[PDB]
Amino acid sequence: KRFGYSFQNFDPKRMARASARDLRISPKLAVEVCRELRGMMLNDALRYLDDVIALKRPVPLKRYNDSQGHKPGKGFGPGRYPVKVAKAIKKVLLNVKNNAVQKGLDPDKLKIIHIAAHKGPVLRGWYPRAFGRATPFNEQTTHIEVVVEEIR
Amino acid sequence: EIRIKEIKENKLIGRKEIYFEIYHPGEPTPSRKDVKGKLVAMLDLNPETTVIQYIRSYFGSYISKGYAKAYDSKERMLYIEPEYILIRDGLI
Amino acid sequence: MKRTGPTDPNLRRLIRYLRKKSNEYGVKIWKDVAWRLERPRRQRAEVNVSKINRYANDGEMIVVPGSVLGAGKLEKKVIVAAWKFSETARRKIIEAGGEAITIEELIERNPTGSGVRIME
Amino acid sequence: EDINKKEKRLALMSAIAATANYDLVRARGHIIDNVPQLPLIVVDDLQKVQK
Amino acid sequence: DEKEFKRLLRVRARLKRKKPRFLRQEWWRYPKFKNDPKWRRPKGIDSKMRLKLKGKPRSPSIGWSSPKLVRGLHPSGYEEVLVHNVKELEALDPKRQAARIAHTVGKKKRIEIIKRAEELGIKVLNPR
RNA sequence: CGGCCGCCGAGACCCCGGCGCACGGACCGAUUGGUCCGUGAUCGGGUAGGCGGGCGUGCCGGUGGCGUAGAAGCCGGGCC
RNA sequence: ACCGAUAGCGAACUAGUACCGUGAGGGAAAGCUGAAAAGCACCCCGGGAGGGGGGUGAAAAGAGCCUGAAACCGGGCGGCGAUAGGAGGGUGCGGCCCGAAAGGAAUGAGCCUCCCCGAAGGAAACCGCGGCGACGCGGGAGUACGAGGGGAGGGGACCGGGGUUGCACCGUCCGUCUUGAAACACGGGGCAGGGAGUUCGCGGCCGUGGCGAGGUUAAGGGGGUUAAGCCCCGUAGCCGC
RNA sequence: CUAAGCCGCCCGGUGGAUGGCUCGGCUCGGGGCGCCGACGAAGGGCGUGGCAAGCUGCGAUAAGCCCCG
Repeated sequence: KRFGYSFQNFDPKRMARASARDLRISPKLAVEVCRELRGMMLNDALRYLDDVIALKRPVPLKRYNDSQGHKPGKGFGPGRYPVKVAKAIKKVLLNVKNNAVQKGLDPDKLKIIHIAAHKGPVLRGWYPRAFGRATPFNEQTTHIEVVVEEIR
Repeated sequence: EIRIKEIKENKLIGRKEIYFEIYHPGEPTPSRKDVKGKLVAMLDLNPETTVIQYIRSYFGSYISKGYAKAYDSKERMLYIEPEYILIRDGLI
Repeated sequence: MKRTGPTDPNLRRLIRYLRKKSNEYGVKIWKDVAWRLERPRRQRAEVNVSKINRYANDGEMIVVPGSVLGAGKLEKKVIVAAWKFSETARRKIIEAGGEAITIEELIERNPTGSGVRIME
Repeated sequence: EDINKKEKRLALMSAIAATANYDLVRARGHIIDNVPQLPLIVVDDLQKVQK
Repeated sequence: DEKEFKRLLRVRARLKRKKPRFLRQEWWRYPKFKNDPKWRRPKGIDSKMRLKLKGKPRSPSIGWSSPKLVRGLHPSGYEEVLVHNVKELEALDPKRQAARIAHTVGKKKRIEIIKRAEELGIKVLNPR
């Protein structure tokens, strides 16, 4: 209600949606994790996030990867383990699963057909520096939106 | 090419006022005597009891707006219409 | 700057009528008077009854493309036509025995303009 | 803005004259379909009506 | 003449198809210009468009003007007249003028305008 | 090096169509003008600068109007 | 005939307030829900913040509240996309894609066939001749063709326009001083708002209008008016003769 | 059904331009009104509300007390 979804073809009979606003996590890492999770099944995405939190599986970086070391295995390449972002997105996914279940859809047939992360409001702060200079020290927040659909 | 948009009768004065448009693409503004003759011939007017109040050309348009009057009688003409218009139209 | 010409619609109509009458009768006096009236306002011709008396003969038709002023003394009987007449000039012309008429009246009386003298 | 007294008088006279022109009155926009004549002269009894 | 009218209409159509869009120099480079596409005369000392170098956008000139006979006419050949009510609609010439209803006119008045135009035989460019 | 032959090559030159400008002419406008015709091999680049016309914005005096059957504003398109 | 929240007083608001300097003193930013709070009862999830349903309202306009532009960021769609070089564009067209309305169009589109006229320009087959040769000359012939201007028949839904990209050729950004700017000369991260020939006095000149050997009032006075608008007077003075 | 990347449209976020509104400013011919204080002024400090911090108003009678209209 307060915030809208970028998905245009929402169908309440077959789809469910959830969101989280003003998350104190990195929007860039949220974007990377959402790009990895797009197009996946809900249970598979939950297992992916669990592995990332447990540090058993790196998330590749395709856009924001400066000064990032490579990882063992094929396709790496820069990668890391955004545990905080993974936890927040896991909470959002659990919420969307609850919404789908309350609607009446089978949780085992849900595919993530839409997932996105946006930059939200910036919480401003300052940090003192040398030669009497006050310099910005800001927190960037993230909005997460997810829409899942029941496949037949 | 004359198309009369409006003809109105004034009994309180005793005249017919005609508002018309002349459509002359590629031709100069028609002369007053030509417009009078064409109007009189077409509308069956009395040539000695009618004047052309004005003919106006507006920028790059080939349609000129004309206003003319036709009084009931020469008495009404001399009573209402003034001296300079009478000299210009040559009815005096 | 550009010359905007006379602002008076009556004067503009008179100039157009003068040109039309000159074309109709095949004479140059009316066109000459038209351009003389069309000359800039700050240079418009001003003529005095003294000059009219000096250079006019009895019973002559005079046309002034401007204003006629009444400084001096008039003795001849002259028919003077001008755009503007001062009150003193008109009184003096009438007393001398001429007529103070307009250019339209002069054209109506003498359409060919034969024998008319232009004075500035 | 200054205006000469004689020029103002001439303008007033011209406006008074133009008041009695049928073509100008109609072209301005006034409705004179039922007006008997122009200029419209009425008796002096009109000056005493206060209702 | 109808033949000359049609020929000049074709000439204007070809000329305005060939005419380019005159735009300010470096209009594509900045959003402040790309969002407001206009033409401004280049006046710099070293401006290539001002110097009229080949390989650069052209500049408007008096030669691009349409033929005088059909200048400003609707592509259909009629002359557009902006109409706001039935009184303005009824003053048109049905043979050679077309009516364009003002964008501000509401549906209630537009219905009456369209009906009057249909029963008078006047073409309407934007019938609702 | 001494000559020749044929081709290719500009916005130059020639031709058709259109625009404007300068000058002259006819006709027509209730404040600078408007339509049309005639001549231009002897009009059409342009910095400083001079001159003429036109487009756009706020408000006032008039005049003619639109709008909850949807004004201003904003976004993407069609036409001139 | 002043401004309309970067404007107007610095302050439309808890403004000479917050705040800076030991001190004289200096001094901001900040307006708007809706007609009515009717300001979301109840259910699922979450530690919470909140999320999803469901309600109120003509419209969420949801208090982070009228409209919500540009820059910027994320996703979806169309086009290109890992052997290709130029300031990111210009001319023409091709590939892919969009194409209801406002442009044309079933009173006929792209397209196919045929006929007539035609400016400047303008071939060749073939025949005869000149030249060592490239080749040229006379006929063909001012013919075929030619910008454009007209007509007839067939078919029956596109054409104009737009986004991206490809190919051929061309193209070393914008403003500025300078003889000379792509410059290894200066000002140039992006966007939105603001931003620079104004007023008075004197004088020269021009466009127009009034009166005219005269022209004109100043301060001020009377009438009338909601009013400072409007009407009449006012010769002191100034210029000219 | 090419990874990053580039341009265009749509949706969403961030931001607060534009538009509309105005109990506030600015400028004015005219009209009105122009000094307070040792009978203690102006300017300040501190208090004062049931829940009361700021502004405003009041002064231990403290967002107030009494009397005619």
